[PDB]
Amino acid sequence: SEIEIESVQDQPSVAVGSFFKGFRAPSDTTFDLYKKKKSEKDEFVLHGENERLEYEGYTDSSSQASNQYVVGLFNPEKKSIQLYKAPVLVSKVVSKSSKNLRGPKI
Amino acid sequence: IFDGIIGNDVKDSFLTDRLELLLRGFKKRYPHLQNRTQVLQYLGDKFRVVFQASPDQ
Amino acid sequence: SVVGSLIFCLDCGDLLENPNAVLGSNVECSQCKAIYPKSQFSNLKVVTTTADDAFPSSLRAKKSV
Amino acid sequence: RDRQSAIISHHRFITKYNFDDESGKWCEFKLELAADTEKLLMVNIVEEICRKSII
Ligand SMILES: [Zn+2]
Repeated sequence: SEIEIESVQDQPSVAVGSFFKGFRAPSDTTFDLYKKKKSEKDEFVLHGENERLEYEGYTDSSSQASNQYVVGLFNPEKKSIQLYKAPVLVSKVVSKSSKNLRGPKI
Repeated sequence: IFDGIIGNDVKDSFLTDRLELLLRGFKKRYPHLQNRTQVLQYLGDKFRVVFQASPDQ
Repeated sequence: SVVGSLIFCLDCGDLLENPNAVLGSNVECSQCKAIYPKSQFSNLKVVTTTADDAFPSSLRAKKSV
Repeated sequence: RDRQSAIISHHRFITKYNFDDESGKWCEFKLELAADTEKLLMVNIVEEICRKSII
């Protein structure tokens, strides 16, 4: 009893993102993908904006370099997986209120 | 921070409640520290007299 | 999100002001602007218990062996 | 019911009082406080009063 692998896709397409417990975002929120083609591997960066906040996520390069994440979609009935390499991105969300500051001194 | 502390441990009423006292209590004391930058300004501003870094920072 | 007796803003994750204390039938976040005391309202309860330590006794000692 | 109502009448915070009169196995009473009460560690308060009550 072992599951067979049907297909593997090796180039950027799907991504995975860590967020606060409760992230839901607008029905239309958009996620900008980036690709910093750095030497051997391309460290990725995600960036989005909404009406109040803007969310930016990135990979933990020193842990990214030592472990790599893969996501696949399996069908029980076709015994087939469409494999996708996906970056896991630890994303933080800043708001418009998070962009105000005081004087440079007292 | 909550997920950082309790995580999957959502069942510790002991910890859920102490942590509600901590986070809600901080929200009580400093309602105007709304983002990290303001907080940093409060720490630098409140210790600038003692870190000997003056107008130089 | 609501956890235990904490309810966090669903959009921004801020531990928004408790529905029980709002001056409206709908409060909002201090980071973003979401509507909550108005939407789903919660029924905040916690089953708090003793740590099974505060109450030493000979009878507890007869319960421990 | 007269006991519970009388104890409410003796104490400003308490609301209900159900007692296992069949043995004494538990003592339940409901305490209601205004929103303005914010937060306390009620378990810890109970513990402290438990070690301060003497039969
Ligand atoms: Zn919020």
